[PDB]
Amino acid sequence: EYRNWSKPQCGITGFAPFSKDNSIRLSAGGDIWVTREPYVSCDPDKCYQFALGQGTTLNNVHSNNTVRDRTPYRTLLMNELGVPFHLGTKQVCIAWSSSSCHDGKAWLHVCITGDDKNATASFIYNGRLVDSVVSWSKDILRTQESECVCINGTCTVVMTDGSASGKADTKILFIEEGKIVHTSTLSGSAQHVEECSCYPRYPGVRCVCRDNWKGSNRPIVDINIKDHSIVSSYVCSGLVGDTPRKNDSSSSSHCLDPNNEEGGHGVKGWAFDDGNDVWMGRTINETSRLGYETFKVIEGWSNPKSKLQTNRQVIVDRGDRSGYSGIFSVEGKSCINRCFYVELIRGRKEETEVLWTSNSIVVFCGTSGTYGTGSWPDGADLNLMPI
Amino acid sequence: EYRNWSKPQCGITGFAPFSKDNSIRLSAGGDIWVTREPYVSCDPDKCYQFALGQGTTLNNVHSNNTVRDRTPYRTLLMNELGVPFHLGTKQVCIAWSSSSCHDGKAWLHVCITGDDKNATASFIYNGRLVDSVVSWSKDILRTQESECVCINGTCTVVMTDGSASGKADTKILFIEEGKIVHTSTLSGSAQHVEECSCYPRYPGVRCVCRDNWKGSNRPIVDINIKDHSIVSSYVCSGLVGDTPRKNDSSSSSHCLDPNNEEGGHGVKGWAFDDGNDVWMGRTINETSRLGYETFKVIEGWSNPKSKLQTNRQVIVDRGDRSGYSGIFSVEGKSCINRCFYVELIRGRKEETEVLWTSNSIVVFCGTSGTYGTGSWPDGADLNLMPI
Amino acid sequence: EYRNWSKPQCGITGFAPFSKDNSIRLSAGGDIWVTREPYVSCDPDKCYQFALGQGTTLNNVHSNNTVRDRTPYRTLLMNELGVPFHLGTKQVCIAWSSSSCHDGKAWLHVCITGDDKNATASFIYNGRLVDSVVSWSKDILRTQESECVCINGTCTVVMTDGSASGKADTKILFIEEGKIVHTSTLSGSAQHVEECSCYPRYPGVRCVCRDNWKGSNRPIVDINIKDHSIVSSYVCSGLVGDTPRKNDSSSSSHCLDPNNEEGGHGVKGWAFDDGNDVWMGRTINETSRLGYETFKVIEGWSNPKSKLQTNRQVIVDRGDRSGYSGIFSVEGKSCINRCFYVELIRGRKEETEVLWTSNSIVVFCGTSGTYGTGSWPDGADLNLMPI
Amino acid sequence: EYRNWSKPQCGITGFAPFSKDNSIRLSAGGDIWVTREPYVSCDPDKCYQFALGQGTTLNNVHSNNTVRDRTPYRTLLMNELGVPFHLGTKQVCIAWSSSSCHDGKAWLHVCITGDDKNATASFIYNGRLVDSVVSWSKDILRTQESECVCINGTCTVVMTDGSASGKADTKILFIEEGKIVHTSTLSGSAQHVEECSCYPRYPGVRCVCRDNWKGSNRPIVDINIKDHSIVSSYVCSGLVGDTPRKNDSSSSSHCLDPNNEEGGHGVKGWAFDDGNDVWMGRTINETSRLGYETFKVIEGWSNPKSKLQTNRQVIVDRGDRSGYSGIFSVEGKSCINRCFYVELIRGRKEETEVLWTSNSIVVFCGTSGTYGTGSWPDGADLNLMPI
Amino acid sequence: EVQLVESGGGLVEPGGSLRLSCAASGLTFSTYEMNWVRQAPGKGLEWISHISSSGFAIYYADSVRGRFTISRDIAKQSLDLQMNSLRAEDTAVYYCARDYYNRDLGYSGMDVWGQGTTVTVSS
Amino acid sequence: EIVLTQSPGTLSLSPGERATLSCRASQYISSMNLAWYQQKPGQAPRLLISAASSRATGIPDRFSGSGSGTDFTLTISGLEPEDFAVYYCQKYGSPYTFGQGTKVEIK
Ligand SMILES: *[C@@H]1O[C@H](CO)[C@@H](O[C@@H]2O[C@H](CO)[C@@H](O[C@@H]3O[C@H](CO[C@H]4O[C@H](CO[C@H]5O[C@H](CO)[C@@H](O)[C@H](O)[C@@H]5O)[C@@H](O)[C@H](O[C@H]5O[C@H](CO)[C@@H](O)[C@H](O)[C@@H]5O)[C@@H]4O)[C@@H](O)[C@H](O[C@H]4O[C@H](CO)[C@@H](O)[C@H](O)[C@@H]4O[C@H]4O[C@H](CO)[C@@H](O)[C@H](O)[C@@H]4O)[C@@H]3O)[C@H](O)[C@H]2NC(C)=O)[C@H](O)[C@H]1NC(C)=O
Ligand SMILES: *[C@@H]1O[C@H](CO)[C@@H](O[C@@H]2O[C@H](CO)[C@@H](O[C@@H]3O[C@H](CO[C@H]4O[C@H](CO[C@H]5O[C@H](CO)[C@@H](O)[C@H](O)[C@@H]5O)[C@@H](O)[C@H](O[C@H]5O[C@H](CO)[C@@H](O)[C@H](O)[C@@H]5O)[C@@H]4O)[C@@H](O)[C@H](O[C@H]4O[C@H](CO)[C@@H](O)[C@H](O)[C@@H]4O[C@H]4O[C@H](CO)[C@@H](O)[C@H](O)[C@@H]4O)[C@@H]3O)[C@H](O)[C@H]2NC(C)=O)[C@H](O)[C@H]1NC(C)=O
Ligand SMILES: *[C@@H]1O[C@H](CO)[C@@H](O[C@@H]2O[C@H](CO)[C@@H](O)[C@H](O)[C@H]2NC(C)=O)[C@H](O)[C@H]1NC(C)=O
Ligand SMILES: *[C@@H]1O[C@H](CO)[C@@H](O)[C@H](O)[C@H]1NC(C)=O
Ligand SMILES: *[C@@H]1O[C@H](CO)[C@@H](O)[C@H](O)[C@H]1NC(C)=O
Ligand SMILES: *[C@@H]1O[C@H](CO)[C@@H](O)[C@H](O)[C@H]1NC(C)=O
Ligand SMILES: [Ca+2]
Ligand SMILES: [Ca+2]
Ligand SMILES: [Ca+2]
Ligand SMILES: [Ca+2]
Repeated sequence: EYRNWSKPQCGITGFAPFSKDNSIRLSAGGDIWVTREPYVSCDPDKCYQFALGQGTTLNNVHSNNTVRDRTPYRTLLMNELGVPFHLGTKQVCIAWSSSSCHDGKAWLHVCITGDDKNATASFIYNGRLVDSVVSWSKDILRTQESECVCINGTCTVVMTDGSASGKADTKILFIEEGKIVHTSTLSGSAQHVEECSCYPRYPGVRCVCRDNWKGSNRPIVDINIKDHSIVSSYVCSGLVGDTPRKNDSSSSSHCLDPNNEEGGHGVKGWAFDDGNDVWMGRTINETSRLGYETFKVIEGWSNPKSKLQTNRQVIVDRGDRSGYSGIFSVEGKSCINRCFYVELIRGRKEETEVLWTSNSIVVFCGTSGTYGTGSWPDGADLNLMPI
Repeated sequence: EYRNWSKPQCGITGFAPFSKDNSIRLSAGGDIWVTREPYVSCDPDKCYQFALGQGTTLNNVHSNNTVRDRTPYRTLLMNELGVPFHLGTKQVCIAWSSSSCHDGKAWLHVCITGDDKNATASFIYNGRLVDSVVSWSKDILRTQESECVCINGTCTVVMTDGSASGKADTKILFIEEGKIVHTSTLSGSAQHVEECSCYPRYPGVRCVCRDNWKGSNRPIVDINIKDHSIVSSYVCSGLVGDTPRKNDSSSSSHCLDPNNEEGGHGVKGWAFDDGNDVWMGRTINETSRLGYETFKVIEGWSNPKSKLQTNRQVIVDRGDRSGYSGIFSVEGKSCINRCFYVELIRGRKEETEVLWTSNSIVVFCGTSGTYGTGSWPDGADLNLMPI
Repeated sequence: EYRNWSKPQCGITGFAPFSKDNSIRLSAGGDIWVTREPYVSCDPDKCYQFALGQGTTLNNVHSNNTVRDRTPYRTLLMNELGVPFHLGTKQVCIAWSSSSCHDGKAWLHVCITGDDKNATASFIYNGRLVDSVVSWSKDILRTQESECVCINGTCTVVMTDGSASGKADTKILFIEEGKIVHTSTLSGSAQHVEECSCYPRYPGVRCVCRDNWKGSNRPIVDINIKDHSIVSSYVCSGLVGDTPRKNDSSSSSHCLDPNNEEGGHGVKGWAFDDGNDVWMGRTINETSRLGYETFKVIEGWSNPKSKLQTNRQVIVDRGDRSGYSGIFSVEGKSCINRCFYVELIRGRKEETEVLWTSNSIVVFCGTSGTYGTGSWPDGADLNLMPI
Repeated sequence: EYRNWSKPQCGITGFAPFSKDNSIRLSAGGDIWVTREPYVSCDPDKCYQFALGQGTTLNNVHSNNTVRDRTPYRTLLMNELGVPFHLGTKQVCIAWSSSSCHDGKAWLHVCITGDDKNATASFIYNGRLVDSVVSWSKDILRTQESECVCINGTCTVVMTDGSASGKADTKILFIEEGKIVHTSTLSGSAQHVEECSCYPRYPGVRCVCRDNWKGSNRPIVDINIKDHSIVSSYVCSGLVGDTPRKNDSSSSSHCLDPNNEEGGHGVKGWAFDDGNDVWMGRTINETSRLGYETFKVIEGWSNPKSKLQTNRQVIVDRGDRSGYSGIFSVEGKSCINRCFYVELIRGRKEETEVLWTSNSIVVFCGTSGTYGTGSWPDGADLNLMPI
Repeated sequence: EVQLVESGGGLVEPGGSLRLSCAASGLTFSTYEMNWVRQAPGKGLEWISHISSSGFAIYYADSVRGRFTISRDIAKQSLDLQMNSLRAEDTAVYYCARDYYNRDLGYSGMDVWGQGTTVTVSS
Repeated sequence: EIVLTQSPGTLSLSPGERATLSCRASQYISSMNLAWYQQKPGQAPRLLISAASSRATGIPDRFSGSGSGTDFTLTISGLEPEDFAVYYCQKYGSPYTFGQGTKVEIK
């Protein structure tokens, strides 16, 4: 009944289209929740999409000024991959930060809400509020914004608390049926760790995070579930994936330390490893969240100074808007497949012809077959939609 | 197998956020039922929210003047906890008063409807109309407006019939698979008993009610399901929980009788006991339903004249409307947890910029871990909402 | 697995409120199907409501002139009892006449559609189109508009074909898993038989129909499942149930033949027997369908010239609109309970401040306990409702 | 658990009405997806309707200019048969071409999307992305637009790639649990094979396709599900089923080769065989997609020059709009039944009073009983529908 | 009002080069296949070049093949045609146009055309 | 070279009548790939017909082309002052090819 992810990793030559929600296009006529920060997670049967909704629908007077991320009204919405966030959507907890697991028996939700200074993280398992934690650093407590990973019933959640752009405390929480059985403080070479995309690299969990402090490369957190021992490093490839980042001609990585290049802010993203090569995805742009491309860097997980791509794909066109992206793993018949989702953000903070901010999602999965080209933007026309 | 509630009570140091429906905020855009008097109840798998809907949505011409509580059109609406009362909501009986149990096998609904003098109570079990009762006092027959409690298949429902302010006849009905097997008249020191919040204090049921006639402390009804034994008293803590109530410095209780202080009304509410201490929740305002705070009074279940709080929480702030609140118990892995819900009323009852009255719900559950601070109001802006 | 209805009939002293849909009130704000001719039927778990929808919602341009009863667009809509006919309603067949059974294994739908003269009746069982029949009299083929009854898998459907004002052919079809195994022509003293309300009076089926030729009393069709024998008579009570009817001071019956009193038209209705007494329901007005009352006539199933009511109830007030009503039986723990539904019609049939015609439903079930008084109209205000 | 369609074919004398969705009529009031290219497929329990939605609703600003067939926003929508494509519809893949199977265990979806020249076909089984293929001819890769057929777990999908006015490579793909186990290039007398309607003619699959070059008769592809051997020919009946076609007085087939008569631009359709006779359906108008009739040609599957029609039915009236139609088989108790669906197209490119293009569906199934006459158009009035 | 607009044509001596630019808003270069088609003064329309939707597959007429390239740059969602080694036979009114081919309807047709750019190659 | 000859050199007709223009292909061309445009001298060619029978948006139902096999025809129910322009066939494919040009004149 429990899920161990014991199978090998599927052979991946690229990613094929899997899902699209068309949320903003349907919002022009319909009752669709104003969301942001989505992700995808699958129980052993099918896959579900999650989002953080702002407590209102797009065509609602309350959709005004929804660019804020921490309000008492944001909740965690869960539908089935494909069903748009209509008014029948079940909102499963109060949260302005969230993460979700399925251990093979029941769903686990980690939901952070509360005042920014003093915040609370509720751990909900099988429809019960099983546990709760308070901020340790008395700052904005926050978590992965994507799926967490369970192996042998023990699920792992990475939670950060501390400076937005400074040293912060990060912990890894080991949860059993909603109860927190252990908590390990982060240790290693990664200085700033946020919004991690974790995947089961049996016998452990490997997370690729964002560096919001002094890096354009992504941190790596290796959690060994059995001994609760944490290792930290950086993604070693010379083609770094955070945005803002420097030109491909002049970008660098350290494989241990932040590169100290255009590391002021960042975006949530993903990466995983195929032998020595690294499969990664990033925005085509290096200063705005415009476009999205995935590719493979040869010897990119072991060697810096390597800038040799292969199997490049353009998931979202260079002129179109993207956002947070993340990884989730799907248990196949004989191996474990890796899929990713891209969040396509539309609205205020950039497009000033509307008063709202929302997102759509586009989902791709790895394939051992062949694939073509394409581009799957959001597609909404905001010049005609209601303000 | 039936819910016997045999496990101990979970260790409670406070309550953590569990759910929020954002009904009024979504009602501005979208079709949402106009409701009031909600509650929560859980079958052994998940939790459901119930409400008494006025037979109309909010962006509706029939939403005009919905402050009345007894109309032929109010029905009992049931969804999963989290799903807002959209137009797909199943309305499970005709009722302007209601209560609901789950005995581990099927749902029980007690639904009161009918003319004010001569009213009927239908008992519906497993989708059948199993039983029915008429008013005994030929007055407004009414019930708990929250969940009832079953142990070993025998549920218990507290029903009052008689004057609003004055002596009234209260009975405890023992139901088996929808059939009323016994009926005990209330006996003890509690004079007026209404809108009870009951919880399984194995081996019996303990209900904390409202005194709408001559007390601002809450009555206590101890029902023993096994031997049909009823005992009545009052909540003994010096910090009384009803509203209207007197200021903390000048409040009293009697542990047997009404306190006679601002007892000319009340609000349904809850309280339970942890050893000698009492965990309770009430509105912040003492002459209105504004705000909501929960805390623990030390030796408050055994000693009057005790005004020693601890573990205070502010669930809703002092300028934000609150309303009915109630308790419901959730069977955990090794103990029984206590949760409460608060009804956030918004409407022409007190406000006058809208013609309707509705409510939103916020749900908290007890925790043995730590928690922070916050405030979770309804959030609707009625200056802009539909007209 | 099959359903055989073997238990006795429950002791009935009256009927208690069971359900209300508030369709017209919700149609003012929200998308609700335009329906008419509803009924209720229950599988061994819960109960479902069915209706014949006109292929449009109420706030629709196509809602205009929906007073017609035979269009290519009417379909059969099915929800759970309580859920209003929103846009997510599953429409289960093309039909402008319909009937539905549940034999304990799967649902059976009889659906009549097509040209008035040459029509088609499709028999759908377990989601398959199992059988089909054509008009025998080359006229408006029509059926019960309420539930049919299955005993030992063999379900029975009464279908009429031929002129309403005149002699017409009526057949009883015996269906097994959707396949028509037998067909018996009607024989007995009932001359005109339409829109029958059938119930399992084990070991057979008893149907109370309407007579649209001169009559005013209701026909009775006794079918025997084992031998496909058919007996016909008339409801013997002196208080006749059809509308139009005489007054109540000077009306009679014949217990074998039509009484020839104000028999020009009729209303679909119900009646059943408790020993020698008859439990029946009819409209309060006798020259229009306004109001609805149920009562018991003592020795009304065996003796004409009996006008001795008892246990009268006013389900819908005499100033409010009603319509088709019907019976359905629910298997209890130790006996078989009888419930009825009333259709509350609102529209341009008779009220001309709107261009549409629709209905709501109100459902009552028999009870062995006590009950009060009340009135549960539709409640819609058409002076304000959407144009 | 697997499904082998081993039973014989049911005796068919005609087709009886089975379902209607009324999509366009409901779209006038309410939020309904803009779709086209629908079909029907059934798992062993019930039946589902699929469509290719344009990523928007009809009362939407994005509903303009939806006459295009290949956009990044079209997805595959799936509901139960009868439920209209409301906003709660689950969209199961990104696709502007699609096909769907159920092998008795899980659903298989073949979804084609991407750039016209370089395109991608994703094979999704049991909620996983199992396989993927690229265009072989670097042209518009396309598939059946109706259900595919599985026998003993091996499903078969016919996919065409290339130009009509040019060399088109058609392949038959044999899929096992989502994985492509074999691929056979088309061989035989059929030059073009587009948009095939396939049915299990045990022990194999028989598909009736459309010819868009030099043909008004339909191609036939006989797939041996076991030896993976393909045979091709043409429907031999003298009454050809494509449109544009000749006038029956002047028509002809070749039973091996295209007839070279008004062969320019076909319409997807169906046909199957009853002994030597052919059951077929086509539009009543010979040049436009107006009306729809089905009939039986005697010795039409094995004799060109046969023009003996029989058992003719008029499903959609000759002056009403129709479109794509297709076949799907339903496993009965003792035989295999054949049903068809007709797509009723409404909107731009033929009715210039609206800016959108959408469709409704009408579903009929074969019957061994009798049936009448009728006509079931879409019924939408586009002169009033909202603009 | 505004649609596909082409520009950049001018007098050049024979044997020279030129670049022609069509830029368009809403009638995007993202969704439709694009075509350059010219017309000699008082002659029949001659199609010269076709660019696919993804700007990968390119076809040229026999007359201009090998001296002309139709290419697209993301700048403002626009497409250009580079002409080199021009001749006196290339005087025309060059047009940019958009087309689609439905798999169920067939050629959409060049529904939207530019205004036209006049080129006179002379010394 | 699939050379589309537009057969009438000029319809040369009097106003307010039917005008039937022709278009003959060298080899059997599928009617899907064919379109008809109106080029009024001095302006861009305006689409009239697509797929040899389908009318263009904003174009009145007066224009109704048809045809098949190798030959196609464009029929105008009534000529009006604007209708007087050149009319071109066109065929999708590698390469595209236009027609030589069919004019329609007054009187
Ligand atoms: C971050 O989040 C957390 C929540 O997780 C927030 O913490 C919570 O904060 C609230 C608000 O402060 C606390 O509630 C308050 O508790 C006090 C009682 O508790 C205090 O006094 C205890 C009594 O001790 C006395 O005696 C001992 C010797 O015996 C002396 O040493 C003491 O100094 C005192 O004289 C004391 O024992 C408590 O400390 C212990 O317990 C706490 C809680 O378990 C632990 O944290 C400690 O570690 C320690 O173990 C503690 O010092 C109540 O009195 C407060 O109620 C009053 O205040 C309200 C304010 O509006 C008011 O409405 C009430 O009427 C009431 O009024 C009091 O003051 C009035 C002044 O005029 C008097 O008139 C009136 O009579 C009355 O006296 C309140 O309940 C929560 O306990 C605390 N919860 C936790 C930690 O779990 C934290 O604030 C957040 N932080 C940030 C950054 O915002
Ligand atoms: C609270 O809720 C409850 C539940 O809803 C309500 O109770 C219900 O109320 C209705 C309406 O009152 C009752 O139905 C009515 O029943 C009477 C018949 O029953 C009466 O007469 C019986 C026969 O009496 C004979 O014998 C006595 C002496 O013993 C003689 O004096 C008589 O003349 C007769 O010969 C008698 O047996 C009944 O007694 C029963 O009830 C009493 C308590 O009331 C008990 O003590 C007894 O033990 C026993 O249980 C009873 O007295 C019908 O006659 C009524 O129908 C008529 O009245 C309607 C209103 O006027 C009218 O619309 C109908 O047309 C009909 O007309 C009668 O009068 C006409 C002239 O107007 C005549 O032309 C016509 O022919 C006819 O005679 C009605 O059916 C329900 O039974 C009762 N239900 C229950 C379970 O109690 C209660 O009303 C509610 N209270 C409040 C505060 O609202
Ligand atoms: C990205 O490329 C741009 C364009 O060349 C760089 O801008 C110049 O970078 C060089 C150093 O490589 C400086 O000498 C110039 O002064 C810069 N500007 C000018 C005027 O061209 C830019 O710095 C590159 N970014 C990196 C370092 O990745
Ligand atoms: C309640 O039921 C559970 C399960 O059978 C049992 O273990 C427990 O002892 C019961 N408690 C009581 C006291 O009935
Ligand atoms: C299909 O499977 C059924 C049940 O196993 C079997 O009876 C039938 O003969 C099979 N079909 C054939 C001919 O293989
Ligand atoms: C289907 O399965 C049966 C065995 O159950 C087998 O005999 C038959 O050959 C199979 N048919 C094919 C070829 O799919
Ligand atoms: Ca950074
Ligand atoms: Ca009080
Ligand atoms: Ca009559
Ligand atoms: Ca053809």
